[PDB]
Amino acid sequence: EWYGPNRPQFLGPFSNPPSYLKGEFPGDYGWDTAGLSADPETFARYRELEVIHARWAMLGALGCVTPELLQRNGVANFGEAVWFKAGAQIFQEGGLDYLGNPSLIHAQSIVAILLTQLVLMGLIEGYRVNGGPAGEGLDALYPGEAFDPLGLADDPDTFAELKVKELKNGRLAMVSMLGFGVQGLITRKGPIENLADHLAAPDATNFWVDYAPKSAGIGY
Amino acid sequence: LVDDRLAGEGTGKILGINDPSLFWAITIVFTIVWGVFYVSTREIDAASDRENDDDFGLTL
Amino acid sequence: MLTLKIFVYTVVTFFVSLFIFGFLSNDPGRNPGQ
Amino acid sequence: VSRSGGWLGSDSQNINLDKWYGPDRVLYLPGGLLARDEINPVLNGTLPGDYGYDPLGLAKDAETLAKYRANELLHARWAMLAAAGAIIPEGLAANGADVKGATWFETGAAM
Amino acid sequence: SVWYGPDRPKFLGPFSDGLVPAYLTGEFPGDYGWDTSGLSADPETFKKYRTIEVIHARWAMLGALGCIFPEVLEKYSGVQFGEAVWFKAGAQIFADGGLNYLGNSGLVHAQSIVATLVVQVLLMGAVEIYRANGEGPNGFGEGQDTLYPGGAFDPLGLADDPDTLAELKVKEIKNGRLAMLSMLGFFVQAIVTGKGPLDNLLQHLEEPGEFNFYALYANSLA
Amino acid sequence: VEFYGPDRAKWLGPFSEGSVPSYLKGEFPGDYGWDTAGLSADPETFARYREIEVIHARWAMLGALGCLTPELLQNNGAADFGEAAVWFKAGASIFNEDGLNYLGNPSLIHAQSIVAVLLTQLVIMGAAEAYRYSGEGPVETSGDSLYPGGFFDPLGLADDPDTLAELKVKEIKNGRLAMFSMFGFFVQGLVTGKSPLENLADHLAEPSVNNGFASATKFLPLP
Amino acid sequence: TILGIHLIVLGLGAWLLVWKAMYFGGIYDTWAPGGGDVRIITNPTVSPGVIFG
Ligand code: CHL
Ligand code: CLA
Ligand SMILES: CCCCCCCCCCCCCCCCCC(=O)OC[C@H](CO[C@@H]1O[C@H](CO)[C@H](O)[C@H](O)[C@H]1O)OC(=O)CCCCCCCCCCCCCCCCC
Ligand SMILES: CC1=C[C@H](O)CC(C)(C)[C@H]1/C=C/C(C)=C/C=C/C(C)=C/C=C/C=C(C)/C=C/C=C(C)/C=C/C1=C(C)C[C@H](O)CC1(C)C
Ligand SMILES: CC/C=C/C/C=C\C/C=C\CCCCCCCC(=O)O
Repeated sequence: EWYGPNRPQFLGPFSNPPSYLKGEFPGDYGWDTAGLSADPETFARYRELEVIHARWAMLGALGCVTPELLQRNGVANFGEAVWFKAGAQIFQEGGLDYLGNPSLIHAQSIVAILLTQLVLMGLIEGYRVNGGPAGEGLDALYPGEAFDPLGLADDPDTFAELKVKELKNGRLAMVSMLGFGVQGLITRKGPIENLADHLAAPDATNFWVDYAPKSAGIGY
Repeated sequence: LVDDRLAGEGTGKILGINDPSLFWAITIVFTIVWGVFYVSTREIDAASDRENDDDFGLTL
Repeated sequence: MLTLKIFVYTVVTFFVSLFIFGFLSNDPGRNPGQ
Repeated sequence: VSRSGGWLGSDSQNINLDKWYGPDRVLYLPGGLLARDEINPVLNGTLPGDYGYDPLGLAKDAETLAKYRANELLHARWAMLAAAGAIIPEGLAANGADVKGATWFETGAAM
Repeated sequence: SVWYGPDRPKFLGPFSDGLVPAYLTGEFPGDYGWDTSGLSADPETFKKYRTIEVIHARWAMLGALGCIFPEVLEKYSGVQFGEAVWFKAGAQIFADGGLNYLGNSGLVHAQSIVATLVVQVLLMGAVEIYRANGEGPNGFGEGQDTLYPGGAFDPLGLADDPDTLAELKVKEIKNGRLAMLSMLGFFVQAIVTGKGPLDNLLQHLEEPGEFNFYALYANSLA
Repeated sequence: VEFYGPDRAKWLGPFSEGSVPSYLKGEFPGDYGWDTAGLSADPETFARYREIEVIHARWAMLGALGCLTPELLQNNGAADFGEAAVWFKAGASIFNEDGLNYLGNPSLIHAQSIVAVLLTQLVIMGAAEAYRYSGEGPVETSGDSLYPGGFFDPLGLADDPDTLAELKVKEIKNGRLAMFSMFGFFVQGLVTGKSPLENLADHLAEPSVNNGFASATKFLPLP
Repeated sequence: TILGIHLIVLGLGAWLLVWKAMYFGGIYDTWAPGGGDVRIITNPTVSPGVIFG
């Protein structure tokens, strides 16, 4: 499974994969209904984009869910725990302190953060797309070596299984992040607060009843 | 007051500009002369029978 | 009085720009040396 | 394919080993103040960090040099660890953290 | 030359060797090797995208100059427009005096929005039909390049040398890309700040450390 | 006027000769030779785009008719809907105290719960669209997936090839107009915040005053 | 290259002068309220209009 002509498809028993989706890459459920990947070059570029987006989305989902959970449980105190309000802490009087204590980061400037991020991220992305200290001729998407310290993907079959698992987790993370963004836009509250409100009264607290009738002619 | 005057001496203006018309005059004339020079600076260099490489110029 | 100031500014900037862009136009190469 | 590369784009490594090894390595005195003939013959630019500095002539032969190199390496590594662990907790506690016995010469009496 | 061939500058500096595609060989102006999304693999789509990009560049250059000109002419001159801000200058057609060019009640004095729209539709449709078809009225402009016509569109003859033409193509495309980015900036600044492009610049120059996006508007955007 | 071959009507009239792409040879219905962005230079992408366009066209016909019908019925007195006559106010109807009563009679549908409606719609249309994507179902159909015929052609007006091609052209040309009109419906509802027929009546009251430019200053940014 | 190196050195010297008036006790200010005295400069004028004036 997961490869070849006998892998699960994106619709179930109603299977009709295109001609260019032979089942050679991870997460190939045969879903191209727009022909966007008919060109092999565009297919490769889209594959790289999807994998990078998946990894970034996993990191972002974890980073958007962790501090709010910590603050709601009472374990730690932050200037702003909500994910879409965490950037405005740099404008507060006390600056930005990691986990609340003033002896961890104590960042005070936004220009310095911007310039340092520009330099560092530009250098590391140039390393990623060209090769640098960690390698010169490794793979574009799965380099390994220094980025696989404890060898977990060495058997070719285990490597493919882990590729599939990573892609599926990243896709779930992307959907969750889009949900985070739209949920914050509509409700103006954090994901954990929305989950708690829904779990309190599932019938009363939802999207349809709460906001849908006020989605035309009335405010939210 | 009895009469009128510019009343700008001993003030400390940038280049003595109290009206935008002076700035416009300066900029327009400078740009015209610069453009005339910029069109011809390629022909002027070629009169030395040499290319403007890193070794160009009067050197000793 | 403002018209006189504008006219004088125009004349002065014209002559100074002529001076600058003439001395920038490969002046060291205009000598009889071989 | 390689396991190492430059930090500043393509063709950026440019490793110059002829500055720390061999007869042209940098010494502990500039060329004007000391000729290369005054260097102890045992120090021939083979071990790393060989600046040719041995005023007391304590390197009689190769065995003594190797033993002293082993001692120096052990002491150096312990020194890095000690310096880091003696400077960092005190700064952490002085900046607002809750650390007991932050100063290195007083942490023993804490417990 | 410097801007053509395999030795041309690239968009990532020294890190750009491993990102340049095999079809961006350095044959057209503005080639920096940026096709990470692979949207120009097909040569036909590449050609259409090049035409779209050049047309957008020219339109954006004109738009940037025309968006910044009447606001500069109001604060630093004696001209009195009905409205100098670019995103508020369309409402002048509904004013009592109509739309007066340069603030003069006898220069254009346009009063009806429907007539202006009809005339614009006629003229722009005619010229864009001529451009798209590649041949104007009575066979005018036949055999000329559809993107770089020349001839009647080059009265001064500044592009009569192929090398000068290539250099000027590079200059035009770079200025156009800069103008496109500046117009995106104009749009977003108009949405967020609500003031003219020149007011933002002058307010920033009043105190650069105090009047920025981060110091004023960043915290109110979430 | 011909609609197939090199002499067909095109998207710029007599001036389309220099703008028709090479790959648009006039082989499919609704071919006016309009491809300026080169989005259909790949045959597979072209076929998928054609399928998407046809499905969008049919959905647009249904949407336009269903948006126009209940408002006309309410205005002519054939039914009572209250504030649900307007096309973008059916979610008010589902959350009504009496529920979604079809045609105003509380004995036709009388839907109360929104979750049930969503679940049944999801199940039914999942089955339908999965069957459509698979290309083979429990019904009698031709080889074509876009134009199945057979079970979906009871009256049988798609027998003669010439009439079938002409009907394909008619379908695509009505669908494109329906799509344009539905886009107009969306934009008008967002801007004016009124009914399409109310907008038509207001425009007819004063065509030189009540037009789209009378609300051009609505979304003006403020300092 | 040599010119750039010495420019960097001179800029470091100017910044060294700046640090004295801010953190290392300040500099004598003859316009200080209540007579001249060694003040500390906390809000320097970095306005482009003031510097260009
Ligand atoms: C001879 C003149 C002639 C002209 C000028 C056109 C022109 C056009 N035809 Mg064609 N046709 C012509 C003859 C014929 N057509 C057709 C058959 C068709 C069909 C079947 C179709 C077209 C379509 C179109 C449009 C395609 C391009 C477009 O949408 O972007 C050009 C437009 C723009 C870039 C801007 C428009 C200018 C306007 C003044 C803008 C005003 C801006 C706002 C006031 C401000 C906006 C506010 C801000 C916030 C956004 C275009 C309007 C297609 C279509 O798009 O229909 C809707 C279509 O499907 N034509 C036939 C029958 C054989 C013709 C016979 O001679
Ligand atoms: C002003 C700039 C200057 C420059 C560009 C040079 C340049 C040179 N020196 Mg000279 N030199 C200078 C001043 C300078 N020197 C001074 C002030 C002294 C007196 C100590 C010397 C004494 C000297 C010796 C003894 C030798 C050279 C030699 C050389 C060469 C470098 C090799 C080397 O090992 O030197 C390194 C020399 C050092 C003094 C050690 C480094 C000390 C660090 C850099 C000082 C940190 C201080 C800081 C930068 C300055 C702050 C004060 C400032 C504001 C004034 C090179 C040609 C060598 C040569 O000729 O070989 C044949 C050599 O033998 N120089
Ligand atoms: C700085 C770039 C230099 C480029 C190369 C120049 C080459 C030489 C060109 C010719 C120069 C001489 C003729 C200049 C005539 C025009 C100027 C004039 O008359 O202004 C006369 C005007 C007077 O402006 C008056 O202002 C009043 C209010 O203040 C009123 O408004 C009056 O009406 C108005 O006339 O002054 C200026 O424009 C100010 C000029 C300031 C110049 C600052 C230069 C900074 C950079 C250089 C620093 C070193 C300068 C030398 C210092 C040591 C000298 C020993
Ligand atoms: C398949 C197919 C096929 C056919 O053919 C066609 C079609 C249909 C089109 C297709 C589809 C597609 C899709 C579905 C897509 C999607 C996407 C997404 C959703 C993404 C996201 C994505 C997402 C993402 C990345 C995300 C990210 C995130 C992040 C970084 C974050 C960050 C952060 C954090 C930590 C925290 C803080 O406090 C804040 C911040 C700073 C903010
Ligand atoms: C208020 C909106 C008004 C819009 C104007 C209405 C209709 C214009 C119709 C067609 C535009 C034709 C433009 C000229 C094309 C032919 C040019 C030629 O060859 O002469």
